[PDB]
Amino acid sequence: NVFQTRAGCLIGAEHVNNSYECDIPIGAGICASYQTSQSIIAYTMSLGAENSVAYSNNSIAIPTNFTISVTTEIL
Amino acid sequence: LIANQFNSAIGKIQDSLSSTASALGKLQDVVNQNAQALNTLVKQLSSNFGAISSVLNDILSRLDPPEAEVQIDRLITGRLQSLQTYVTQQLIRAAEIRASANLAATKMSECVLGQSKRVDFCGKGYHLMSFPQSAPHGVVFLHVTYVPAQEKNFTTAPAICHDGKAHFPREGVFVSNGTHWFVTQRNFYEPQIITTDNTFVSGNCDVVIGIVNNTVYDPLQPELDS
Amino acid sequence: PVSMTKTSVDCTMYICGDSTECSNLLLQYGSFCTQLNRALTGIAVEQDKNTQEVFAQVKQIYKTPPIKDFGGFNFSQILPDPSKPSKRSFIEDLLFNKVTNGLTVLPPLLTDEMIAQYTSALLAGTITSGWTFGAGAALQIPFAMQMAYRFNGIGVTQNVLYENQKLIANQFNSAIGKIQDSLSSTASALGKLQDVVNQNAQALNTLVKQLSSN
Amino acid sequence: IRASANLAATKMSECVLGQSKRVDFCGKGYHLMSFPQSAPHGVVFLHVT
Repeated sequence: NVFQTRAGCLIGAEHVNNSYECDIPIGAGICASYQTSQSIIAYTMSLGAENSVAYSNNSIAIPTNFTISVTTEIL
Repeated sequence: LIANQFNSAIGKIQDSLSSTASALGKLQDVVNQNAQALNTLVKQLSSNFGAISSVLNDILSRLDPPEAEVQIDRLITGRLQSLQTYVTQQLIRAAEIRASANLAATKMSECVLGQSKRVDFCGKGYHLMSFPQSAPHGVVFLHVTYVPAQEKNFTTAPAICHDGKAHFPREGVFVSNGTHWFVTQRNFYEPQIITTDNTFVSGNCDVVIGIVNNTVYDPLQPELDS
Repeated sequence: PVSMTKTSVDCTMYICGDSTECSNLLLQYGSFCTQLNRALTGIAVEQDKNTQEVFAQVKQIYKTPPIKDFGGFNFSQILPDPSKPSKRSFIEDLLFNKVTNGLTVLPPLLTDEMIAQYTSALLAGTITSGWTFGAGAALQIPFAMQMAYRFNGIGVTQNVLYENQKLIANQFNSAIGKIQDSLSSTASALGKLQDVVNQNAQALNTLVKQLSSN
Repeated sequence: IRASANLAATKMSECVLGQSKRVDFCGKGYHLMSFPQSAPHGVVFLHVT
């Protein structure tokens, strides 16, 4: 019921072996969030899915259809 | 097809703005800060700073001047400090906004009145155009960006040679569906027959690494054949 | 330079350490504790929006394939080291070696362990997927070609690359090699970063030393 | 610092994720590509020109 960080001591949250995006930052890559019956979990920050490209000295990948998109940006 | 995507693209923005508040964090932020800046400035007026009261009219009403200056001076040096802290804060924050402003202006110039190639200076992906919109104390852009979607593996080769002479592409690369060989442009598969209009001779086979034997088509020979 | 040290200071115990009589008087001065603790905290969070923006710019952490047949180019210097306990690259290790109350120091949100992963990712996207992976889904493309592309970017026809491949490789591979030695001997080559840390400790010492004046 | 941060952020975007033509913005010479490397509190690029 008590977790220990390289950033400090945490009370009232559960360490989880899983990994997720950072909902609330803590420190040293530990982030806390509220989730499933439900409680507060804290865990190692995740950095997106690990992906590998199939490189090879004679292999290329070419798009064949395309998507327009519209993204906001505020200043 | 592009039309519907663009039309569909805009529509999702309305939803992306109608429901969630987090999108306008930045503008809604700077307004919040100044509120605290003001409130903290206003709240200071009630601090006594060590004098016997906080009301300047009271301290006068209760004392004749000669020791009032002992009291009032305590307020003056108190509040007078409180301003220049607030001012310096505003000055510091002032610079940040302008840094955003000049970035905005440039991000308006290079991204609206033109078309940039500075990747991720106009939203993720290749940039096509951009539309601005008004906003309280700020501006909101709408980058319209092209993004490749559906991809396919292909067996490529940097160069092909046909008569000893090596042939390279003019625009695009060489790909093969496994059986035939095609040259195609480099951002949208569109196989074209490999021909002397697409290529240009240089050197000979045995120097370039990884060249493949093949045959380049000639437009003229069939014409001459007639 | 990218980020300072997320410093913070307890106003109350720094001014009136463990004395209500002192702490009583400070209560007259209103909210100067409230601002400063807000002021510094404002700095602290920014010191992570900083790092989050320089590095966290690729969605998926890529990673190179096991082989290293990149047309002749030896990237062993800059790719991460699995043998080495730390998940870093060789040249990075030089950089780590080259850089040396009432006042807490909040540790940075990201760690050098994680930071190395992004710089592993970007160094994997560029090495393999050309420059596409910035725009969209990463596309593999033989590294020799990517140069041939990038030559067209500077107005030089593809043919000079392939006809000069091996010659370029040694030039490139050699070019990296000088970096190790250039950084190895010239310790002072990182004056910029070293200055940032020095400046901040400079202030803190000045901040502490002020207590000993009446 | 944030000024340097943004300047870094722009470089990592323009100078790494793609290839820029802003002369003398990616190391003296025509720019080819650029790899980044981590560093304490900071970033180091390798502009390949």
